[PDB]
Amino acid sequence: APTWFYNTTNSEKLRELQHVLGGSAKLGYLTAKVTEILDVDLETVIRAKAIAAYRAVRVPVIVEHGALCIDALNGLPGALVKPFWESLDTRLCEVIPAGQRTARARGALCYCDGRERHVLIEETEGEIAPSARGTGGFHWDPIFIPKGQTRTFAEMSLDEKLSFSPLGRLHTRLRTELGL
Amino acid sequence: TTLTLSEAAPLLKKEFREGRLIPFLGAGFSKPLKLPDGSQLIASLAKTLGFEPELFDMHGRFEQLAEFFAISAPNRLQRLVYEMSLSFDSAEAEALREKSPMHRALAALDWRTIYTTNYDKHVEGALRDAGKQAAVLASFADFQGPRARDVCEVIKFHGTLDQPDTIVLTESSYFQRMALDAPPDQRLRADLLANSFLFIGYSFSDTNIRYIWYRMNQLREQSQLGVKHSQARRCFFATHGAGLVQPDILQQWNIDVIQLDPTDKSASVARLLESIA
Amino acid sequence: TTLTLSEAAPLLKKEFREGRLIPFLGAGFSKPLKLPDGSQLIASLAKTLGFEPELFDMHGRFEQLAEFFAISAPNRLQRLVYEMSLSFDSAEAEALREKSPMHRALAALDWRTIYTTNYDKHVEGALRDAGKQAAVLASFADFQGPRARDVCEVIKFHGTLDQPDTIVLTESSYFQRMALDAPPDQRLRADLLANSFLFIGYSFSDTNIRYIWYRMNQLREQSQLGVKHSQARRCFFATHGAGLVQPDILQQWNIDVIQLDPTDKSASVARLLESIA
Amino acid sequence: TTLTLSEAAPLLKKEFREGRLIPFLGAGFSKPLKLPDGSQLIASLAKTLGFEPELFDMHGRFEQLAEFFAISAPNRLQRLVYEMSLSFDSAEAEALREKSPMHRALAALDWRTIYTTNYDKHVEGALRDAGKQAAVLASFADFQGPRARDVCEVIKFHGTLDQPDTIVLTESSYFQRMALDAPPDQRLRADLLANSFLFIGYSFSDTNIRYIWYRMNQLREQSQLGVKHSQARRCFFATHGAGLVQPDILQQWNIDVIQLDPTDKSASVARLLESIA
Amino acid sequence: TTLTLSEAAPLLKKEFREGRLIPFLGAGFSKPLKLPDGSQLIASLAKTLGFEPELFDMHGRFEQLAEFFAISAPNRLQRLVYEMSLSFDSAEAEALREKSPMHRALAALDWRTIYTTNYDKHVEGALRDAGKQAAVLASFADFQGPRARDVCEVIKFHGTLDQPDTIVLTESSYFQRMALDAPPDQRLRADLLANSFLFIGYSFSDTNIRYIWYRMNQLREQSQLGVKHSQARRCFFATHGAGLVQPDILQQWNIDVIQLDPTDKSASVARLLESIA
Amino acid sequence: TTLTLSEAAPLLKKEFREGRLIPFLGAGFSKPLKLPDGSQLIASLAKTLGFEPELFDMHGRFEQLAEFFAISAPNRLQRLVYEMSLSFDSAEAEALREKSPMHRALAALDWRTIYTTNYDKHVEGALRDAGKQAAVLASFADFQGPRARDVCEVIKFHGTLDQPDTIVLTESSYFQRMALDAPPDQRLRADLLANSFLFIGYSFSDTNIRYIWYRMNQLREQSQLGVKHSQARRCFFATHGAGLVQPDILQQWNIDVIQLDPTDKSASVARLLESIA
Amino acid sequence: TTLTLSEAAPLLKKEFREGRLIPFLGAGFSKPLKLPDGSQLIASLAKTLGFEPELFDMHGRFEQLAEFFAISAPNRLQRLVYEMSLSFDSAEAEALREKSPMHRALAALDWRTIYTTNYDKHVEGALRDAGKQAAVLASFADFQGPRARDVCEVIKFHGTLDQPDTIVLTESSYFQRMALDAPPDQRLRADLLANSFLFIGYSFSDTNIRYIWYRMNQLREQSQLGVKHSQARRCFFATHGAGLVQPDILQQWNIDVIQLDPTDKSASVARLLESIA
Ligand SMILES: O=c1nc[nH]c2c1ncn2[C@H]1C[C@H](O)[C@@H](COP(=O)(O)OP(=O)(O)OP(=O)(O)O)O1
Ligand SMILES: [Zn+2]
Repeated sequence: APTWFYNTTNSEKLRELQHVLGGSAKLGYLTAKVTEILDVDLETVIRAKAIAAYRAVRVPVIVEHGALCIDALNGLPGALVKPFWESLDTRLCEVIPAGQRTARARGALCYCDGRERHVLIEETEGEIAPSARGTGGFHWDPIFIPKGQTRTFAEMSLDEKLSFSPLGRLHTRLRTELGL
Repeated sequence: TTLTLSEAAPLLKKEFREGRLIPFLGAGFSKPLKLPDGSQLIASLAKTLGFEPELFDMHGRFEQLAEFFAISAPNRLQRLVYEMSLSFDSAEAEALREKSPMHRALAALDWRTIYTTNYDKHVEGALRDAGKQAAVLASFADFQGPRARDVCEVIKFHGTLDQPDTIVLTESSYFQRMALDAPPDQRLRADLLANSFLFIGYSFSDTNIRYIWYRMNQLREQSQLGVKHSQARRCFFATHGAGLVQPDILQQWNIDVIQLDPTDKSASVARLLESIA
Repeated sequence: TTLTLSEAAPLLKKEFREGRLIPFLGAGFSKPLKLPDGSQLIASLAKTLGFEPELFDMHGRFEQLAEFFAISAPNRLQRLVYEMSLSFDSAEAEALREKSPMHRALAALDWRTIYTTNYDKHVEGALRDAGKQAAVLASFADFQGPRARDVCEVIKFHGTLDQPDTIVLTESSYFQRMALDAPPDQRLRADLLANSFLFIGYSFSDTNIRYIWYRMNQLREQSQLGVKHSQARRCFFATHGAGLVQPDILQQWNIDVIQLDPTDKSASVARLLESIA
Repeated sequence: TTLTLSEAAPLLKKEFREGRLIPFLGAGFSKPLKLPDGSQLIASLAKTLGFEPELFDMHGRFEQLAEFFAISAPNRLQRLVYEMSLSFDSAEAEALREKSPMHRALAALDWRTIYTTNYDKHVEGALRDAGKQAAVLASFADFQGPRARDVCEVIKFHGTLDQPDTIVLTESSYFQRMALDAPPDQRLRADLLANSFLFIGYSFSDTNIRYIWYRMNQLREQSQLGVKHSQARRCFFATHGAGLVQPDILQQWNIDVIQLDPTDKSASVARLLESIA
Repeated sequence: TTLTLSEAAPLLKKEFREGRLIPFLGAGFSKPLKLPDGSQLIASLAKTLGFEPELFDMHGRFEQLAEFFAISAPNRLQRLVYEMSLSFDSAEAEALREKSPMHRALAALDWRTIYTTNYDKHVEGALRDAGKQAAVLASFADFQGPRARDVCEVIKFHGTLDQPDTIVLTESSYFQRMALDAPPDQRLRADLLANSFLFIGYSFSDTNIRYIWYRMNQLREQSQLGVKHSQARRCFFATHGAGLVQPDILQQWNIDVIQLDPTDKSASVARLLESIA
Repeated sequence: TTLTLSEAAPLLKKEFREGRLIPFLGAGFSKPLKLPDGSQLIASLAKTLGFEPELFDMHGRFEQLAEFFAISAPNRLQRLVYEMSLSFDSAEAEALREKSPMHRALAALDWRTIYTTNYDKHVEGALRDAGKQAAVLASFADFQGPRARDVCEVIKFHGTLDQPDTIVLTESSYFQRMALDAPPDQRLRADLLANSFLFIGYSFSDTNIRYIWYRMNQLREQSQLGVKHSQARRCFFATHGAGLVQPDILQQWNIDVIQLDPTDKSASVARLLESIA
Repeated sequence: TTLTLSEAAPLLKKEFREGRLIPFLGAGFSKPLKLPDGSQLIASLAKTLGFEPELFDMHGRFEQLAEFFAISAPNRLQRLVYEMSLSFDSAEAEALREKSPMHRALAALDWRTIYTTNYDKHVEGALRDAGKQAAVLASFADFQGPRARDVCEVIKFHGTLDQPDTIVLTESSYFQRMALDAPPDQRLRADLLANSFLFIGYSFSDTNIRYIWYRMNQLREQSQLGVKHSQARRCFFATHGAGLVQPDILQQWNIDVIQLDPTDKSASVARLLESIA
């Protein structure tokens, strides 16, 4: 039986974390739906998301929340990235001026055992594409190009995306600190 | 600090073959029958009173919101029992009960006493489905009534829907049971003197259940037994989602926690009841 | 459905000039002294145990989290009393207590009995500030000890910090008081037979206080008084923020709610105590 | 091993001037009024039932013979109360009560609480004879009724003849008082926490009086006081004819025996009540 | 016949760099924190009992006057611990403790064991002020509790205020420690087998401390060592005002006296603790 | 709170005719023989050492000043014993001993065991004056030596002058007796198990006498006798000038104080010993 | 009911990395060095006295047969120590000690204190073989002697062959250690207050070892800890062949039994000491 449970309602995040942390027999999976607080800071939202997901499932839980801070929007959306891609789908490439396309793709894991909340944060420098390209992946992957690379997260496979994305450095930190 | 399923299985076989294991079934045992738990009742009481169900929840505890419901109008509690009877003991809840793996695994064992705190005929009804016969005991007239010789006695600890005077739901009915003078209270305290219990689908939120296990330790500590002998007769608490505080409170009362797999709640309970056989 | 301050003022004058009004003071009465209420204690117990204070709160009720604290290590409850003594009865809490308008207005009246459920010397200390003298009664040895002739007896209902065996904080200590056999329990039930009470700064969250007012109605209903005469002797519940459910539960127990102005909590209480004079 | 009158007189002055002495009056206190004691009632119940009074006495105790009387016919207990009222509170018993030296010496002192176990208005009637005013408290409606400010409260512990539902005479009424839940029971147990009692004309034959003094020692022994401090607050038992067993049983319960002169029973009691002044 | 500060400084450096020097701190070490010594406690106990402080002093020794205080009334010792906790460990005694030069010079050294006979958190609190961490050991549960790996263990030899059962103040508690069976007694006698001690602010007035150094010489004399080798391991006794008799009594027990400058008591101690570094 | 001479006289006759009363004689019993008490010895030790007798007294207690004397020079303690023998047992102290009314009244009774803590042959010498014969037991060789059949055994508890190794005067000799292993210690603790003692002319200043009566209560309290039966066997303490603290300390140890008339010390003791006959 | 090697291995790692695990080594730890145990000594003492070794064994216990040997002739015990020195610490026992896997696995760990009850230099000699340095402490002069700063102290609990006065072998030497006053006794009782022990190659047959663990529970039971907290600090008893009675006696004293594989005694111990690393 598992001792840690990764809670997400997003079935595309589920197949990413099962691609690397899938063979760990100490990790289970839950699908409880939580409501995030209104703040652009990633550290504040992921810390209030774990206390709201432990209250739902009542087991040691691991939650995940991201950020897409943009220099042209002075850090917006930040942790408000979920309603931007709902509203501005590929017009988000158009509302940003050409010449200052730089942005940061941040991502955070927070595991709560019922007594303590520990936040792990990784981060990837990049720049917003001039137009959306690529088919693979999911939300905002056709618009983000990492630094040095020419391609998007959508144009790369799942092994190649996790060699650039924040989750590929968060697998090893979550496995080491939890013994998965 | 917590038993698993394979660790607790030889401990439950020993108490069952000696005839000293008694199941205690809660509201989570009728959850696969699509019945309300203690939270969906309050969502239904708030709709009748004109409350939003999230605003009604923050004015008091479960006992106190039902006390407020019962005194809102005359005959308001009688209507609730009628509505609960039509919903809890409906024919589609009967049909989900024969194909339920927990109720089949419960009735496959040859119990002698079963305690429940839920108002539905789905624990004795599970015994009728397996060809066995049961005897519901809820009031004083049931205990003095005629039974057969060797029949599993199902003790409806909080009452039955066909005897609406026995239902304890409001706060005043929980305070009336603090005297421990009701016939289900007197039968429970005498069975607790000699038997191990198995809590399935029940969470210790009732302050009269916790008060009975409190006062069994006042007999246990005053009897001045050793460290070895006062810890010999244990009770078992099967729960998917016990927190961090409640398992250590119950270690005082010789209650061990059996951690079940929370991914599938119904199959984890059914494998526990099949491991006793 | 709820008394205001000017409506309840002639009702409190009549019971006070007959000598049949007794104050009952809670944890909100020591809130202007910058002391913890029942929530800031749990935030301090969670820091010692290594919990975050928001995660520790969702594992049980107030009685159950203090029971978990006291059994975490040996002598863990003794340390809490020592720490509370340093922070509740400190010299800067003494200095805030002479200039507090509630404690001045309380001591200006010539009471004979005061009940409190908080562990601090700021209710009898308010009487010493006004030149009056008080008599703290908490344990069996205090009731049989010598007092003076006509001195206000302050009944520490939940215990005092200078007698750490009398403090009821954990869940096992609340269950020990359910027998209603302690000397503060026996004195309360006899004063409730003949006197009106005034609840100031107290919220009915203790299940042993609510159980005493429950069993006074079992004497009231069995005595078969009329509609007029069973509703004659009332108790009063001054509260800024009572909800929608709790005032109707307490109407059963002859407890009327006095709505105070929630903009300034300290001045609303002080105008109530000055209206009794 | 037994106090005399001159030895116990400074001990009773000290408790009286502190306001912590309460008289407890029995059936022997109304013996100079030519009233029946517990034996001449049974001689009168045997005449109604058709028994010889010596044969009726050997079939059970006092509680059990009155239980047999009350169930012999319908309305048989109501008739007894009516007959007792005409005989106990008659006008010639009133006339013997002003010239009685015990009732004059009792009313000369400024008591605050008097307990009696006899069904007659001759203890509060003695206070009305001396110009003082009394307040009879027997039922729940009396405790919540209006009194004056500083008036001696006469607690009719076993009931009054003008409220026939409060009279405890039969065995079933003594068993109903074993729960210690009646309003005279709750008032007695709280006064026993803080006061010395003086038993005059009473013999400990009631198993509910002896059970109250039993459970005050369970508070006294569990509080773990010393040898010196647990023996400090005494009660006093004035009796002409205590045997050899009963004074040593009551030493357990901090009850000292005052030996009165058995040649003249009325004058020995009157000199005790005059020595308190 | 008595060491000075400069003579004893190289003797204390040698035992400290070998890790075989242990401080023993008395009531005079908390004198710059404006706390009572053994004489101002008795002046405070005499005020409670109704004595004049000069008349109360001539009826017995320090152990015997506190024994008389504790048996004057029930719960009289518990109140003293509560009062001492609020006066000894107050916030203004904390503020005098960071700017005290003795407590800074004590915590600057890297000790491993510190013994104290005073009831205050100002010796381990001095170690917390310097960024170091300490471990208070007073009762049996502290010795078996978890500590860290290399942390200075502060042995509260006479007890701590947060564990009121460990405080030895009365005469009966000193006689209970004559068996040398308490966990601080057993730890002291094993550390005395191998280590030099430094007595600072302590005067040998406790007859259980003097009895431990007595029975170490009964091991020393029975082992039949020479004149040279039995005098090798010394203990040190820093005192401003030792008399003419007491330094020669302690030469029997291998205790050397370090004469400090009596003009400024606090600066003389601080220069001794800085000379060890 | 203190027995007089006429009150204690029938209590001492009962224990004497049962053979269960044993006298314990102190230094005040040899005061009419013009001998030094514990203060005039120290005035004589200060003259030898070159001290003024008022300055020598303020450097330590009685045990500690004699320890300082014995280590001032070699053979200094032996000289003191020789000097004491010439002064205490002189021929003019013999002549004052036949005409002493206390020593005549002591020897007139037929004792079986007498304990003394003074170094003089005036207690067994009083028995030789009355024609009786005594047996001095001080060392191990005396207990195993031959006696006669029924002869009063005088136990020199602190030693005798004709056996100078048995004298306990210095502090190191009192610490050697804290093990309670000496033959007078073992004989005292067995006689205390079964007999009442009468302390005459002795003040409880020896911390080894007080420690023996301490540890008899540790047997008394652990045996869990009642309040009545643990207080049955008393000891008696005849003293002209006991203070206000010491009689209440000794009530713990079942020691009652007999107040003698302080105007004439010798005649008050003699009337006590004649009242036993 | 008995730990295995893999179960006890994480329990021993936790106590070792905290520095709170101390080995206790017996006579079975020197069995692979071809040395006598407690039975082959008696076979050698019987040859000297002229007994057959099977007839000499049935006249008393091990302590009593060595007491009979030592008093058979003058200087008979001195010769035994000389003979044991030649055979226990011989050069061929040194050569078996470097290639012994138990002594290599013992010295590979970084201990701070090791207790032994055998008279041979093969426990500190194992530490010298691994390049480490040890400090043998057997007598009073060793504890007060100079050591280095951080060196494993080997406590020869029963004595060493190079100090023949410290060897306890005869019955009179075991009775002299019942006072628990020797320097190895005082050091053991203070280390037992705070540390877990690991008994390797030792069987509890010494009545002074069993008496020390007896009196640690008298401190444990009088401290009134809970069921959970009094069972927290355990000791460990590695034994190939413990019977059926002795493991249940030692559960009283918080001693758990580690069952080792009895087929190869030396390899089972070595795998235990390697699992701690
Ligand atoms: O690494 C990523 N690579 C591509 N897209 C990502 C990533 N990480 C988040 N995203 C998208 C998903 C979602 O549209 C939004 C985060 O919002 P988020 O609240 O976490 O998604 P959710 O509520 O549907 O699932 P969950 O219950 O786990 O929070 O940005
Ligand atoms: Zn989301």
